[PDB]
Amino acid sequence: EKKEKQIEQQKKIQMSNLMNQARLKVLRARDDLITDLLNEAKQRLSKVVKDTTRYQVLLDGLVLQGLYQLLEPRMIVRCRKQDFPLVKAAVQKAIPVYKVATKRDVDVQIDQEAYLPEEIAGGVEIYNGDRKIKVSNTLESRLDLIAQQMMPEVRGALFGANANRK
Amino acid sequence: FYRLKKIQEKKKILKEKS
Amino acid sequence: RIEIFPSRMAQTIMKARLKGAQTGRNLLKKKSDALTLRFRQILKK
Amino acid sequence: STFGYVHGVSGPVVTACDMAGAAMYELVRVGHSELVGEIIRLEGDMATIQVYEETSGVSVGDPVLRTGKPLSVELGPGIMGAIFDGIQRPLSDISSQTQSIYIPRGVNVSALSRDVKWDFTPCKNLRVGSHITGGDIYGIVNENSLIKHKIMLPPRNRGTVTYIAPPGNYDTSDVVLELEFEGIKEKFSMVQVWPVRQVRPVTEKLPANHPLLTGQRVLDALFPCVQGGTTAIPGAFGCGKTVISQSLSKYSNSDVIIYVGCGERGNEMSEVLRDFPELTMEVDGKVESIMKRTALVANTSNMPVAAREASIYTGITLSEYFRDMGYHVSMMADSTSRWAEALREISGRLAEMPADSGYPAYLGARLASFYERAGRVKCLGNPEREGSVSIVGAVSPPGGDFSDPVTSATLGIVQVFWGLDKKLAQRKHFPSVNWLISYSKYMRALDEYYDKHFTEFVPLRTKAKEILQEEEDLAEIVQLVGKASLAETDKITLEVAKLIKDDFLQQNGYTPYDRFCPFYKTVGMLSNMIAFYDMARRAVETTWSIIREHMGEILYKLSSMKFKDPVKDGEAKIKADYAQLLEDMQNAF
Amino acid sequence: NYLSQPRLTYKTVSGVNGPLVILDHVKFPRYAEIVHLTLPDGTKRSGQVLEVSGSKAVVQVFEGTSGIDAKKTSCEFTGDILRTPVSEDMLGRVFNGSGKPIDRGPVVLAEDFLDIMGQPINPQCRIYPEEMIQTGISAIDGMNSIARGQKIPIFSAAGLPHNEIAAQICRQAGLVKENFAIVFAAMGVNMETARFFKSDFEENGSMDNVCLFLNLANDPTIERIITPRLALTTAEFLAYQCEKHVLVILTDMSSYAEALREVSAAREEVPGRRGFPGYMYTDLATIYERAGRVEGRNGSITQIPILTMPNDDITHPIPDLTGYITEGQIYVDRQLHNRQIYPPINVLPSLSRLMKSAIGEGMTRKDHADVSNQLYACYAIGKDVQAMKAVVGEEALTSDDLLYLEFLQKFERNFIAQGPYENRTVYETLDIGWQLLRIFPKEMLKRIPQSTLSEFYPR
Amino acid sequence: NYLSQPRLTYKTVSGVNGPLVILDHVKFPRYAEIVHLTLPDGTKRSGQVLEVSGSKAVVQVFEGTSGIDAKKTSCEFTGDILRTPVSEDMLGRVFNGSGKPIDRGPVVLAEDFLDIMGQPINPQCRIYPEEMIQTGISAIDGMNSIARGQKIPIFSAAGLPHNEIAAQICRQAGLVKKSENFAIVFAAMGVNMETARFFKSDFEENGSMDNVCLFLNLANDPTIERIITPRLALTTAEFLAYQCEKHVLVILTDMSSYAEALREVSAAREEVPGRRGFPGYMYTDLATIYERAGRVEGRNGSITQIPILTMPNDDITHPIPDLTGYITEGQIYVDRQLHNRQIYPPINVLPSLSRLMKSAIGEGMTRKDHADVSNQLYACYAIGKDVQAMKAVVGEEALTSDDLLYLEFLQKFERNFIAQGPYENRTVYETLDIGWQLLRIFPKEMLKRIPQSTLSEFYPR
Repeated sequence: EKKEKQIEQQKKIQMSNLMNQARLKVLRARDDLITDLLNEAKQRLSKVVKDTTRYQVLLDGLVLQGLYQLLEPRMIVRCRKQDFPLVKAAVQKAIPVYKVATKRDVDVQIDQEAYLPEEIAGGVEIYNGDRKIKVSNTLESRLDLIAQQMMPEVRGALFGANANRK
Repeated sequence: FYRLKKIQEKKKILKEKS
Repeated sequence: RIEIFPSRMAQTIMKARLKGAQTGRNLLKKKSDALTLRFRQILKK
Repeated sequence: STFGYVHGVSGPVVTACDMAGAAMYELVRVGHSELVGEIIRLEGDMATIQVYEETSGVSVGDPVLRTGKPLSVELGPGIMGAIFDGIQRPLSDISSQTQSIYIPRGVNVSALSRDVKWDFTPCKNLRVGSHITGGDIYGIVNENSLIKHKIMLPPRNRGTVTYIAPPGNYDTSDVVLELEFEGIKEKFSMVQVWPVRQVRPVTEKLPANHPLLTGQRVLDALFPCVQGGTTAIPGAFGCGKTVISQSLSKYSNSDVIIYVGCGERGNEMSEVLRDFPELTMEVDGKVESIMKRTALVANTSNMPVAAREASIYTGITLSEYFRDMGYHVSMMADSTSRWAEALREISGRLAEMPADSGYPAYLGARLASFYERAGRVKCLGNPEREGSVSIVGAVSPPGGDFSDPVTSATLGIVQVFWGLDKKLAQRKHFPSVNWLISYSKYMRALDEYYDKHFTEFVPLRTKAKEILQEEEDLAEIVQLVGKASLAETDKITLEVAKLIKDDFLQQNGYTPYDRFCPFYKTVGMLSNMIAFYDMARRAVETTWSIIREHMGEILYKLSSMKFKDPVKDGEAKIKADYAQLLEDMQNAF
Repeated sequence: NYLSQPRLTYKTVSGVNGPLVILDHVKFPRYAEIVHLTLPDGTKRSGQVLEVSGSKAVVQVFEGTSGIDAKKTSCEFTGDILRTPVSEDMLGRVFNGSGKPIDRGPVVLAEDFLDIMGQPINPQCRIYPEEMIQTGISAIDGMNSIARGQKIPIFSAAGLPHNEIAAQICRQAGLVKENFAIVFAAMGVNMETARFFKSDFEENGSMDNVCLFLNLANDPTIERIITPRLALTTAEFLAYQCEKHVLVILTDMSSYAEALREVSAAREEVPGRRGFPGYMYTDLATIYERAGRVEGRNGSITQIPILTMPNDDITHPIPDLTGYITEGQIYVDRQLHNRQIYPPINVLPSLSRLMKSAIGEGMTRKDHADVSNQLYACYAIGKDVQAMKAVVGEEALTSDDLLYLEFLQKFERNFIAQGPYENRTVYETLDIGWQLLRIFPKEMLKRIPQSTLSEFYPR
Repeated sequence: NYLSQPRLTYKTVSGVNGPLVILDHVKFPRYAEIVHLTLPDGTKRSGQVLEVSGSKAVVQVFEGTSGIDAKKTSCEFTGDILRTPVSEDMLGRVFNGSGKPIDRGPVVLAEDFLDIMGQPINPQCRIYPEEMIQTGISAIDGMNSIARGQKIPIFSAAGLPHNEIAAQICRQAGLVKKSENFAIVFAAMGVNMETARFFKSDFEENGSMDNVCLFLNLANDPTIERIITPRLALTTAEFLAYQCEKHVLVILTDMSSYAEALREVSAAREEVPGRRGFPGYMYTDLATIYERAGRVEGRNGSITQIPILTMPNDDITHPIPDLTGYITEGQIYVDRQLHNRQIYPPINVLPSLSRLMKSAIGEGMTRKDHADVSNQLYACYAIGKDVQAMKAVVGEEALTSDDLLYLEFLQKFERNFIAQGPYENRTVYETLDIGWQLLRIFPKEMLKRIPQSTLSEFYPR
């Protein structure tokens, strides 16, 4: 009763450890199906950055979205090196719409000393005057926010919906 | 202890403004 | 079962009540040993 | 910035200004004498610092030199045989440097001296260009004949080797390893600095199975402790406290022994600091001192109270550093009641709310976060070693009552409680370990190892405990009724219980042959005392008077089994085999 | 529907004392907001905003303020409250105290994001628990029977086998004659306590439905606050939104309130008894009253929270306040543990308030409501008689009270003492209970009327 | 290391509340500086700086704040900390709390100036106490003997003669004849007028004044001076011991009256009181003055302490006899039971204990039978106390002949061994001879604590 009951327990631990590794393998397999979906989304946002007319009309509001959320007298725009003439039209277009909605008046500049790194796909990072408050509105920071709120929707629309709800 | 520490916390409030 | 209200003075009162009860054992246990020792030696007689 | 100014001192607390990039719980150096402090509140540009020493003569404008580190220990060679205080200042080195009998309170003397040279050897297949991760054994330093101080990588960093040192003698300031990472090659010496409040990272925790052989017979048989376990003992004035502490250092299976004297006394601390360097260790060869594998945290009540709070965390970090080398560390903290008085002083300093009998709200959390740092556990690194940390923490409750916010918080965390009794020390029952209130939660773990190694042992413990509990219940009625009205099956239990209390439980620590009995003797004497008890059951149920007078030589054989000298090792098992069959003869008569 | 504005990042801390960080120049701060602290060395810490005043916001980090700088740390304001990712595949795994996987596993794929504080159930649409759970223990099933949807704690102490009877009622939980999804919160436990529960659930093969949340003693104390909150919002998801019967085990609930005292004493809030906060009753009831069953759903949630009373005191603020919220308690005692009874359950301070609706003709049988009151009354008198024979003598008692001595040695050894793996049915328990009432005469059983004495006492 | 810069004089007081005077526009103030207050009528007062915050310096005046103006007073900042003028010539001089002479004498010439707070001793260099200090009281020397470097309080109450036995063990203390460099520092703290006059009329007028350093502190002179008084007394007792290499016995009375001075300056700093009104740092503050004892490695002097304190309402649970129990090494009890029985000194030896009395006594130290005659006198007094109640409740005739012998032992133990009179200096050999006279009334084979190797010589006489 020591030789039999121990091997019956150890087999039943062994069987239960088998279902644990089987469940964790198919759950980790569901990670890479979402991970490459976020990876190929990172590639397909770079193709939006390549063409100019869709990217700049994205970049007009995306600079203004950081502008309306910060609401400071002095603000500092910090951009990619390649997109620097493109953001200069985007900042200058976003000035007389800030004065329409709000009634302060901004004093933007664009930092030439420090830029975003080259591996960054696109977007912009807008600071305040004192370097203290920062709004990170890049394409890597905008993809991450939407991917968090849509994990309910990119699971049910992309795998099977659960049969037990409410 | 709670009453005496609360008095000392209020005594720093009036001292800071004045 | 509790008796009275805690005041910082009742604690000295309850320690005085405990002191008489602690010495109410040994002063009365040794009586119960003095009686039993004669009770055991009378039985041998 | 690099310095701050003082801007006001109001006691132990210094509200230092011009401190903009300082962190919380960071150590600074206040004043011209460089008094060590700790940043505890940070109100914008100003930080308030509680200073560990006596603020006296501190000006408004004195430089507050920030270190950028929290309260941490220096880990490296030069630590065995050394004596530190709670914040790790070497008390043996600080009396030779200054030639004074005091602690000068402005002394930033390093814990490991940078003048002694140590013979470093590389890891021999740790080639240049090899990838290395945190916790890998990087080298070996022969600190003593016993301790091979294995130099390791810190668990924070990682990289590829660009330079390794050739085998030779180096200081603790010499650069021994350079590692390339993505940005910048980092270089560092043989000594690593690790914070005391942060638990050392490790690969995975393991259940504890191997028992601690303390050497005492009541400790190794009835209430056993495992290496990787937590033990607590009462810390009263005299029961057996220094005896159990020195037997744990002398005759245990443990590779290093640390002792944390934590805010103890004036003259009880000097008793430890004079007796521990003159103890002796029995290695396979010739007798060596115990100080080759010992490191002391000596901390008296005169010392800073924020050093007595940190003395527990200093010790357990030294315990975890020698755990990571693969050794089996055993830690003795004496006492944890004087450490909890230091928590009540720090919380009473900052006007914290008293939760339970003065003691702060986090008393049970700091005790839980200390006993959980002990355990048998597989260390980080590729060479794949295994280590352990055992903790024996003394408890000094008021009046010997075990209802206290420190005592009840301790007994709910520890698993072994060797109950040492004052009245058993009055009758010279040595050791004084009481058996009614003592317990051990480490029986099942032990139960695995005892069927691979001793087998016939467990049932032996269960019935031997059944004798001792039935003896105390019977002894109440001996004075009320008498021994003449007692049954025949019960009175044979009483004599063998007295035989256990004199042969098994009583053990003289000065009688040479009894200093370190190993294990079979412990399974040996109990296999003959209970087989005699089991054979007496059927021999009574087949006269108790005729067996007591006729076994007086056979009972003398049982009462003299404790004199099997250490020149009798295999012969002692043969005498254990032959003394049993002499009982087998007289059963039929 | 979705927050799509980019989150702001502030490097504007102004004060840090204790666990509280004071951020300045925040623009429209929000109460109960979750934040993310980036240390100057790069480790990330989370935090809840506990007070906002104009532009200032007082946060408390969960992992402690050890090392938080003034110039270099950067706090990022997540624009919503603390919501956990809950899913159906959030089951069969082991998680830490905060939110993260432990067994080398992925993060959950988040079928929806539920607020961990939840929201209270309307009492108009909350149906009363009626069906009885047979736990296999005679002290539970016989005298203090629990219902499906009942909150009932195990009142224990340090050293008593409360974890052993916790795993026993998990293996043997069944309906009185489709399994229970067990969600397990381990809070402030030892490593050997967490290894005991891990190796027990991995032994009986129930680990395909166990939701074990472990939070050891080395893990920080502020994360013990959100530990039952995350363990009950998945049980709320599985029972009210996935139609499944859930059994929630909370341990240790003393480690919850001792961690609750540390945060309250650091915020300088008003204390109640023994330093515990005045809102301790409310905080204990926001994790206890999230139990029961609702009318439109076929799933339910029952709570068995284990707590160890300090110094064996039932008048301590831990078991007193949990006794005022829950529906009766189970009192595992110490004096019955010394006599080697495996459930050391003193039935006299034990209670089950929902036991009356769970016993009867349709539920178990006719004599359940009557033998439980009589076994209670004979144990109550015989224990007061036990305090009389210890002070006067074993021989000079009333002749009826010697049967009370013979009842108590048969009650504590045959009725409640059953072994770690024996699972008696409720009909087995009443049959053993009538055997102990057989040693009493028919007319001393006062609490039983004469009608059902005829059907059961002659046997 | 001379400081040579002149002293600044500030006329800039800004606030006065309680003992505290708040100054403004101070140029780099140190924390524990001594300042000199010059009043508008010309009277001079001293004071420490209590707290400094940038430009503000909050000083507390020693002698009180009454009459301190806001416009006309002038504070005189001395740049240094309070230092003790120490010498060997402070032996036979009566000083008051702060520093000043009291017996119409001169200022001490002071071959060194030492800080009153001191620096903590090295635990590695502190050696274990071995030899005995002779006090001349059989209740102390015979039963609860003290070592050379032991700290041991005397636990008393109000009205009991703990000041009369404080002056006794200062008047007849010595190291043991053993057939040598002995001093005594006496700190009298919070005493009355009559207790202060009793101390000077004793020592002085008894001839002991060749080695006494007696420090008075009455109830009139300020309560801040009660804090600097044992720091003063132990600074001079660290210069005589292991800087002049002599054995110094320090007597601190009343150590209960120290803590109300510690409680008073604590609330002056607006600090929240801890348990029972006493501050939380009291265990540290009692440690700074109790742990200035012991003997060191390379020096022949030593220092031992007898801190005499009164427990309030005879309660040991009070923090004054409790926090000194965690840190000192055994207690001596003055009870009201023996005091009302007219027994002097009223010391009961059942609850009293000396934790380092095993080390003190011995063969080379007093003589060989000391370990066994004290063990036997403690045993027969404990048994004799039990049979003393059976005479009351059972009967004088029912008790046996041996229990009658314990009755006759206890009547002579409390009247010949313990009771000794305030002027009888029994040496440690005269103490054991009285103890053997009270053991000779017992026959053999009852003295079970004494082995036969020593019982064979000392019993037949």
